[PDB]
Amino acid sequence: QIDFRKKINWHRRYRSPQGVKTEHEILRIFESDRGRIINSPAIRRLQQKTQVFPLERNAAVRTRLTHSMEVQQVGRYIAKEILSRLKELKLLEAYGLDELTGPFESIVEMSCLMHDIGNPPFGHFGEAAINDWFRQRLHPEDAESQPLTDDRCSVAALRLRDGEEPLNELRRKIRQDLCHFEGNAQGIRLVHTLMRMNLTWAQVGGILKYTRPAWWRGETPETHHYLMKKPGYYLSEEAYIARLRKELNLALYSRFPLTWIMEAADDISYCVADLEDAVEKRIFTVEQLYHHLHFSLVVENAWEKTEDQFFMYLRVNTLNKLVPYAAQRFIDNLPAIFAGTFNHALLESDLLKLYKNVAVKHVFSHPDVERLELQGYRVISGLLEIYRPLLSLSLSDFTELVEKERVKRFPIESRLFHKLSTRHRLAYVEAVSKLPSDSPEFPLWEYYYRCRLLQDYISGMTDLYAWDEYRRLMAVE
Amino acid sequence: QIDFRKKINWHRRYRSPQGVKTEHEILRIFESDRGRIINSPAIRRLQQKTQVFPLERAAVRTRLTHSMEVQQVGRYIAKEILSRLKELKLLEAYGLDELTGPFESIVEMSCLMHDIGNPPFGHFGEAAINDWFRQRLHPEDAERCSVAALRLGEEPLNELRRKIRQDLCHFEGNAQGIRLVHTLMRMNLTWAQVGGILKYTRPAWWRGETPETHHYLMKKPGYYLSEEAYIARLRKELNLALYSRFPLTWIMEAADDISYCVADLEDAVEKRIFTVEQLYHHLHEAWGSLFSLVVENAWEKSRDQFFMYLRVNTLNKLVPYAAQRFIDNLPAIFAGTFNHALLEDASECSDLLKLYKNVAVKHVFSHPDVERLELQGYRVISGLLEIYRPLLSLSLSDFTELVEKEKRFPIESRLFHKLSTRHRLAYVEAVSKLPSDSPEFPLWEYYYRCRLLQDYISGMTDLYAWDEYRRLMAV
Ligand SMILES: Nc1nc2c(ncn2[C@@H]2O[C@H](COP(=O)(O)OP(=O)(O)OP(=O)(O)O)[C@@H](O)[C@H]2O)c(=O)[nH]1
Ligand SMILES: Nc1nc2c(ncn2[C@@H]2O[C@H](COP(=O)(O)OP(=O)(O)OP(=O)(O)O)[C@@H](O)[C@H]2O)c(=O)[nH]1
Ligand SMILES: [Mn+2]
Ligand SMILES: [Mn+2]
Repeated sequence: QIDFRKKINWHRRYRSPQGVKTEHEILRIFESDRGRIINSPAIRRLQQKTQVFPLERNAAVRTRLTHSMEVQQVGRYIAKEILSRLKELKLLEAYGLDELTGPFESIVEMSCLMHDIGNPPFGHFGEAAINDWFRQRLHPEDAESQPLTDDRCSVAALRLRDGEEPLNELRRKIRQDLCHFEGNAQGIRLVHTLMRMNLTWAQVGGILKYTRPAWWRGETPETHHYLMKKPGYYLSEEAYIARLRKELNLALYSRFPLTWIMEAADDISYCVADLEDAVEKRIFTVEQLYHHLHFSLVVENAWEKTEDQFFMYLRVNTLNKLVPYAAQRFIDNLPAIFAGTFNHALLESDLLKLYKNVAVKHVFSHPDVERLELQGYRVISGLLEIYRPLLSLSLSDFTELVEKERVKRFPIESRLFHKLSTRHRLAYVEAVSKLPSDSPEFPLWEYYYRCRLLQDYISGMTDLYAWDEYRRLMAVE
Repeated sequence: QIDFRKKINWHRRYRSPQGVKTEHEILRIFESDRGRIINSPAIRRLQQKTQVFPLERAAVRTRLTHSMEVQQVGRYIAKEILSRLKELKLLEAYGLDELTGPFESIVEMSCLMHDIGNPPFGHFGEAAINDWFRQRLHPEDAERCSVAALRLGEEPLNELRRKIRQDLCHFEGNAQGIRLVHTLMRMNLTWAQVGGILKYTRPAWWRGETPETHHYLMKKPGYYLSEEAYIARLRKELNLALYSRFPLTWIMEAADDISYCVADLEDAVEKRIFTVEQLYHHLHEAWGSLFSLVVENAWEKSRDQFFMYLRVNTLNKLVPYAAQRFIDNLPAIFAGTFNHALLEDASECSDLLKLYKNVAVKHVFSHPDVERLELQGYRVISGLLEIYRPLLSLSLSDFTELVEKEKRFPIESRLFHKLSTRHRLAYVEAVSKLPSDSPEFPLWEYYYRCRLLQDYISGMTDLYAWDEYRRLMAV
């Protein structure tokens, strides 16, 4: 049976609120989360990360922040609709939402704002660059089978030792997980291990969009084929997610009920924003666009009601038709959505597919846009190659470097090690300290956390900072 | 007597929603406003406009990130006012039982839009505009003016000259915000939403000494001579007395007062002007009291942890105080006549903020880098104005000819085209309305032509204004 008291969990991991709390008391807990997220540097960093078009000095353009802000509005509208409908259906009290009314819309809003928090500089091409670079170091293709003699993996510790070990399973997991960087998973890593935000279990649940472990090697089960689409969390966060699952009464590979809303909100916001920016950047006129789109109720109607006015009314019409649909879909499939087992999105739609198609054919295909995707990949690929010496080091050597911060045998490695943000470096120390040194899997775990350290640093950079750092360290600035 | 149904007005200026509406129907009206504002280019432009420190390559606050943080304080205050009103059983009594959401939504959007009308280099962009216009049409004399039409034998027409001369030298971001949401952006927001962004009630053209009764509300200019008619309708629509403020503005104001410096001290430590320790010391220098309760308490938890707990403590003391102040003075606040802020001087609470202001003034705003940017900004805007001076130099017939057939004026034409269509349209729209036969027609035209230029400049982002200066300087 459906009881949102069981899902909207107002407890925290560390220094947790306990006891019996008033409707107001619980409200203030969730309002504290809002403050944490809004005043977070991780969120301020988004105004420097780019959405589609590069950041200009004529930049009426959207950034990851302005877009995330617009998604937050869609999410609010959807949640507000789900609740207004549930109230009309007299189900609000029946589902336990009568007192958790505000936290419900607040969780959705903050999950929307945070939905792009772990994306790396250059987005899909920053992801590409990281995975491709790590793939060429520790070949995960080789670990799927039995320990091969020509194991291409360069990391001596991570090479599969010849029919000898179940320790080989850790190697498989480490090799695959490190080649499966995903912004979604990095977001969980970031909110927990890195930013140490200490959000409520319910708030963290909302940003777990996928349930596939990064290290996953097989083909996802038919039952959860959709929820396991992309990796949702890393091998480092395995334990955290395992508690989150317990705290939110989630089955294995089940999603948090509210995530379907943030997802739907994201689906609506996807292109419409970027077509508005394409007209601004002058790729085409509002007229030219109306032609490529060429349904009557949304697009034609908005054209009749010039530049800002068309998009203001395209957005309105789109929302006024899609928001109620998503809200209805959610209520209609609430049993499965509640269990976290529902294997579809709220909009599984043709109107959105139309916007996607026009944007793909005439905006994401633009030479300027495709030349930043090429450049971005070069930058991140370069950056990784610059810090390669840290991963090249032996455990004893790297350990020595972490201990007496400045080492004389390694001048370059020391200097590069200091470049890494203290927040990430701390997380390494903290994680590696927890492991038992005597353990045979200790060197395997250390290398994993050392790689994770580097991935954390790079993904943590803003688009511009990564570009600068590349040019500075290339000795061209 | 206090009935928020009368103040939370969900009607629009153009193609207005009409009739009897469900709680849900009214909700969707106010949610449409949110969408309009959030997806507005005027709001996206804020991430390019600077709050204190220059825009670097990143963790620093821009006008947008700050406005976003104010929005949170405003939400917290409004949410408190409503939780308290509910406990007092007054929610139904004040008509707020159904307008519960629009109440917190109006506060939130008025917070995001406080700063929207601010020109490129803030108080220095304001400075540059007013000083430039002051040296053209001397308003001191109307209580030297180069504009032949605007120079004062006799005439009551002279009163328009006085109004035009003072109004043009009294550019204010707050007033520009009203101009921008109405005439320029043409956002078609609800009357209630517009009410929330009218922070001051003084007409820009005002020359006298503000009446003692409204001395505070008339602190700075709240609206221009061009928006006179608009405000007159807004006043009617929101049942506001002359020079009275919208009830909810006191909340956005209080939210703004709290957010003021704390943000910038956090950024000063980031930019490495001082250490958290150095800061704790200067705060001590400036003063079991509120001080121990907020600052000392936050330092103990830490020795980001310091600022996280400074913010929390500050808010947990100030938010309920503001909420209480608002409920306590609700009759006057509702009438719009209340002549104080929610956190006014006397209070120990106000003194905590004054402390943050003092530390930031002495060690942050006084920073050479900060001051360099201020000097530079003034130079840019001053320069930019001087670049477009030829448009204001033109005779009415000549300028009119230019607006019509978009040859004798190559430079003026080209400069006229540089002006954003949105502002140029607003000029045409405004000047078209005026009766040509009228003797005050040339006076009105010049006013709108000047307003056109002020709109263009203030409309620029910090960076765009800097670029445009260097481009037009042929560098
Ligand atoms: N430059 C560029 N941008 C794109 C392209 N396709 C989509 N986008 C934009 O980039 C984003 C890509 O969306 P997703 O792939 O869903 O990104 P995401 O939501 O973080 O990924 P998921 O969370 O896994 O869905 C969208 O928000 C679009 O604005 C493309 O081919 N090129
Ligand atoms: N660079 C700089 N920034 C300052 C200084 N004093 C204040 N600020 C910043 O400017 C912001 C706004 O200051 P105000 O001009 O008083 O307020 P406002 O938001 O423009 O609105 P009103 O007071 O209603 O006109 C503060 O929150 C600070 O971030 C200063 O001397 N230099
Ligand atoms: Mn997105
Ligand atoms: Mn301010």
